[PDB]
Amino acid sequence: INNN
Amino acid sequence: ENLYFQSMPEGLEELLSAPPPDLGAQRRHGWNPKDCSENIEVKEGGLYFERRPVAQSTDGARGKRGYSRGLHAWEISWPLEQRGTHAVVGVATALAPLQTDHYAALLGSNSESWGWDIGRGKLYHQSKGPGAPQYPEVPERLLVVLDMEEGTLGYAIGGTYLGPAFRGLKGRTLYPAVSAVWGQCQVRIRYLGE
Repeated sequence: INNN
Repeated sequence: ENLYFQSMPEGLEELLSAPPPDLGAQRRHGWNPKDCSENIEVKEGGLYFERRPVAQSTDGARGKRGYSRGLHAWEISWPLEQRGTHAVVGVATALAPLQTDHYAALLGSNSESWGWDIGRGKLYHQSKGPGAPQYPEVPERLLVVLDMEEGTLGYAIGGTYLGPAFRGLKGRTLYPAVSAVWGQCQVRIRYLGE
């Protein structure tokens, strides 16, 4: 999540 | 509206109407490449930073200049799609930690930092989240207003000051700061004076  | 306006720091209208500080001034008061998370890269000599994609980390940065007196305001520009789960804007002393091993509202999670969660609208100071009070949707740009003569931190959106968010800041040296969790987020800082 969170583009990680 | 009358309540918020009557709370404005002295000199704010003239600071905001003045010809804005040039790029050199914006870079001198911008993000510090020598004072940020190891997962953050400061770009354009301080105008913005980019957080690298790193899983299960919250990462912050401080501005190069710490303020102990006078009025200081800066615009933060943070794309709506790059905020993720915890996007916090505010200030920190030089002692606040700028990295943690999980997604959190790192800025404001201790006694060395003060933050506004721009996603949830909550204020953090010595807070892990439960009980954090609400403070006045945050668009891409917001103004951060640090009044070190009265010792307050407040914000403005769309040209309207929303009142003091935190008080009792006199006697400290405070730096612009944010904590971020989003891979590849680009957070800009535009110092406006004094």
